[PDB]
Amino acid sequence: VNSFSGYLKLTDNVYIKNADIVEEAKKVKPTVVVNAANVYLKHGGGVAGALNKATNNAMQVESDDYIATNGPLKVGGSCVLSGHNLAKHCLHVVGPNVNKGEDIQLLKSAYENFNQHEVLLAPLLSAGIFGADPIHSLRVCVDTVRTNVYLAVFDKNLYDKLVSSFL
Ligand SMILES: O=C(Nc1ccc(C(=O)N[C@@H]2c3cccc(O)c3C[C@@H]2C(=O)O)cc1)NC1CC1
Repeated sequence: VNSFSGYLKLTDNVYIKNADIVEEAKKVKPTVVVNAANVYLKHGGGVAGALNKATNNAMQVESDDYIATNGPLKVGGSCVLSGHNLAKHCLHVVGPNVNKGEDIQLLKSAYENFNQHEVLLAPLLSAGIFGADPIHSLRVCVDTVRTNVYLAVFDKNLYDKLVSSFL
């Protein structure tokens, strides 16, 4: 049993809710919150901008030190950093950004990072300002992630359509 409340069971291991990932993280304090990161860990907008703002920019400060030491991530890759006031850890995962012309096939590799964690609070990878189809992202999630994932969806109208179109 875990403390994720009001989620909708989609499969054995994937659950979904119309909710602000910032609020879910603050309420649940999950072991892992997933950030929709880019390879430079520049948390300017979308989920990343919102999570970083909620940490009062501490996420960005930590991220800048990480990049200065290690260099950029790979598209499809990830790193584990602090969850600050949101979670124990933040798993920064880089889905392909279609608005930058990146290969959508890398979306499955991006979701494979979730399998290294037994339970996660997460956004749909490559959705929103990343420019991929959220219905496609949900399908790849369900077909790739085997650990227990709680997906928070900011947009109410998108949530309604993700539920009604899910196979
Ligand atoms: O600012 C915040 N939260 C905050 C939460 C999510 C987002 C965000 O970018 N959502 C995206 C969106 C929007 C529309 C369609 C989409 O496919 C997507 C994908 C993605 C998502 O839903 O995962 C931005 C901000 N909270 C402060 C306290 C009030």
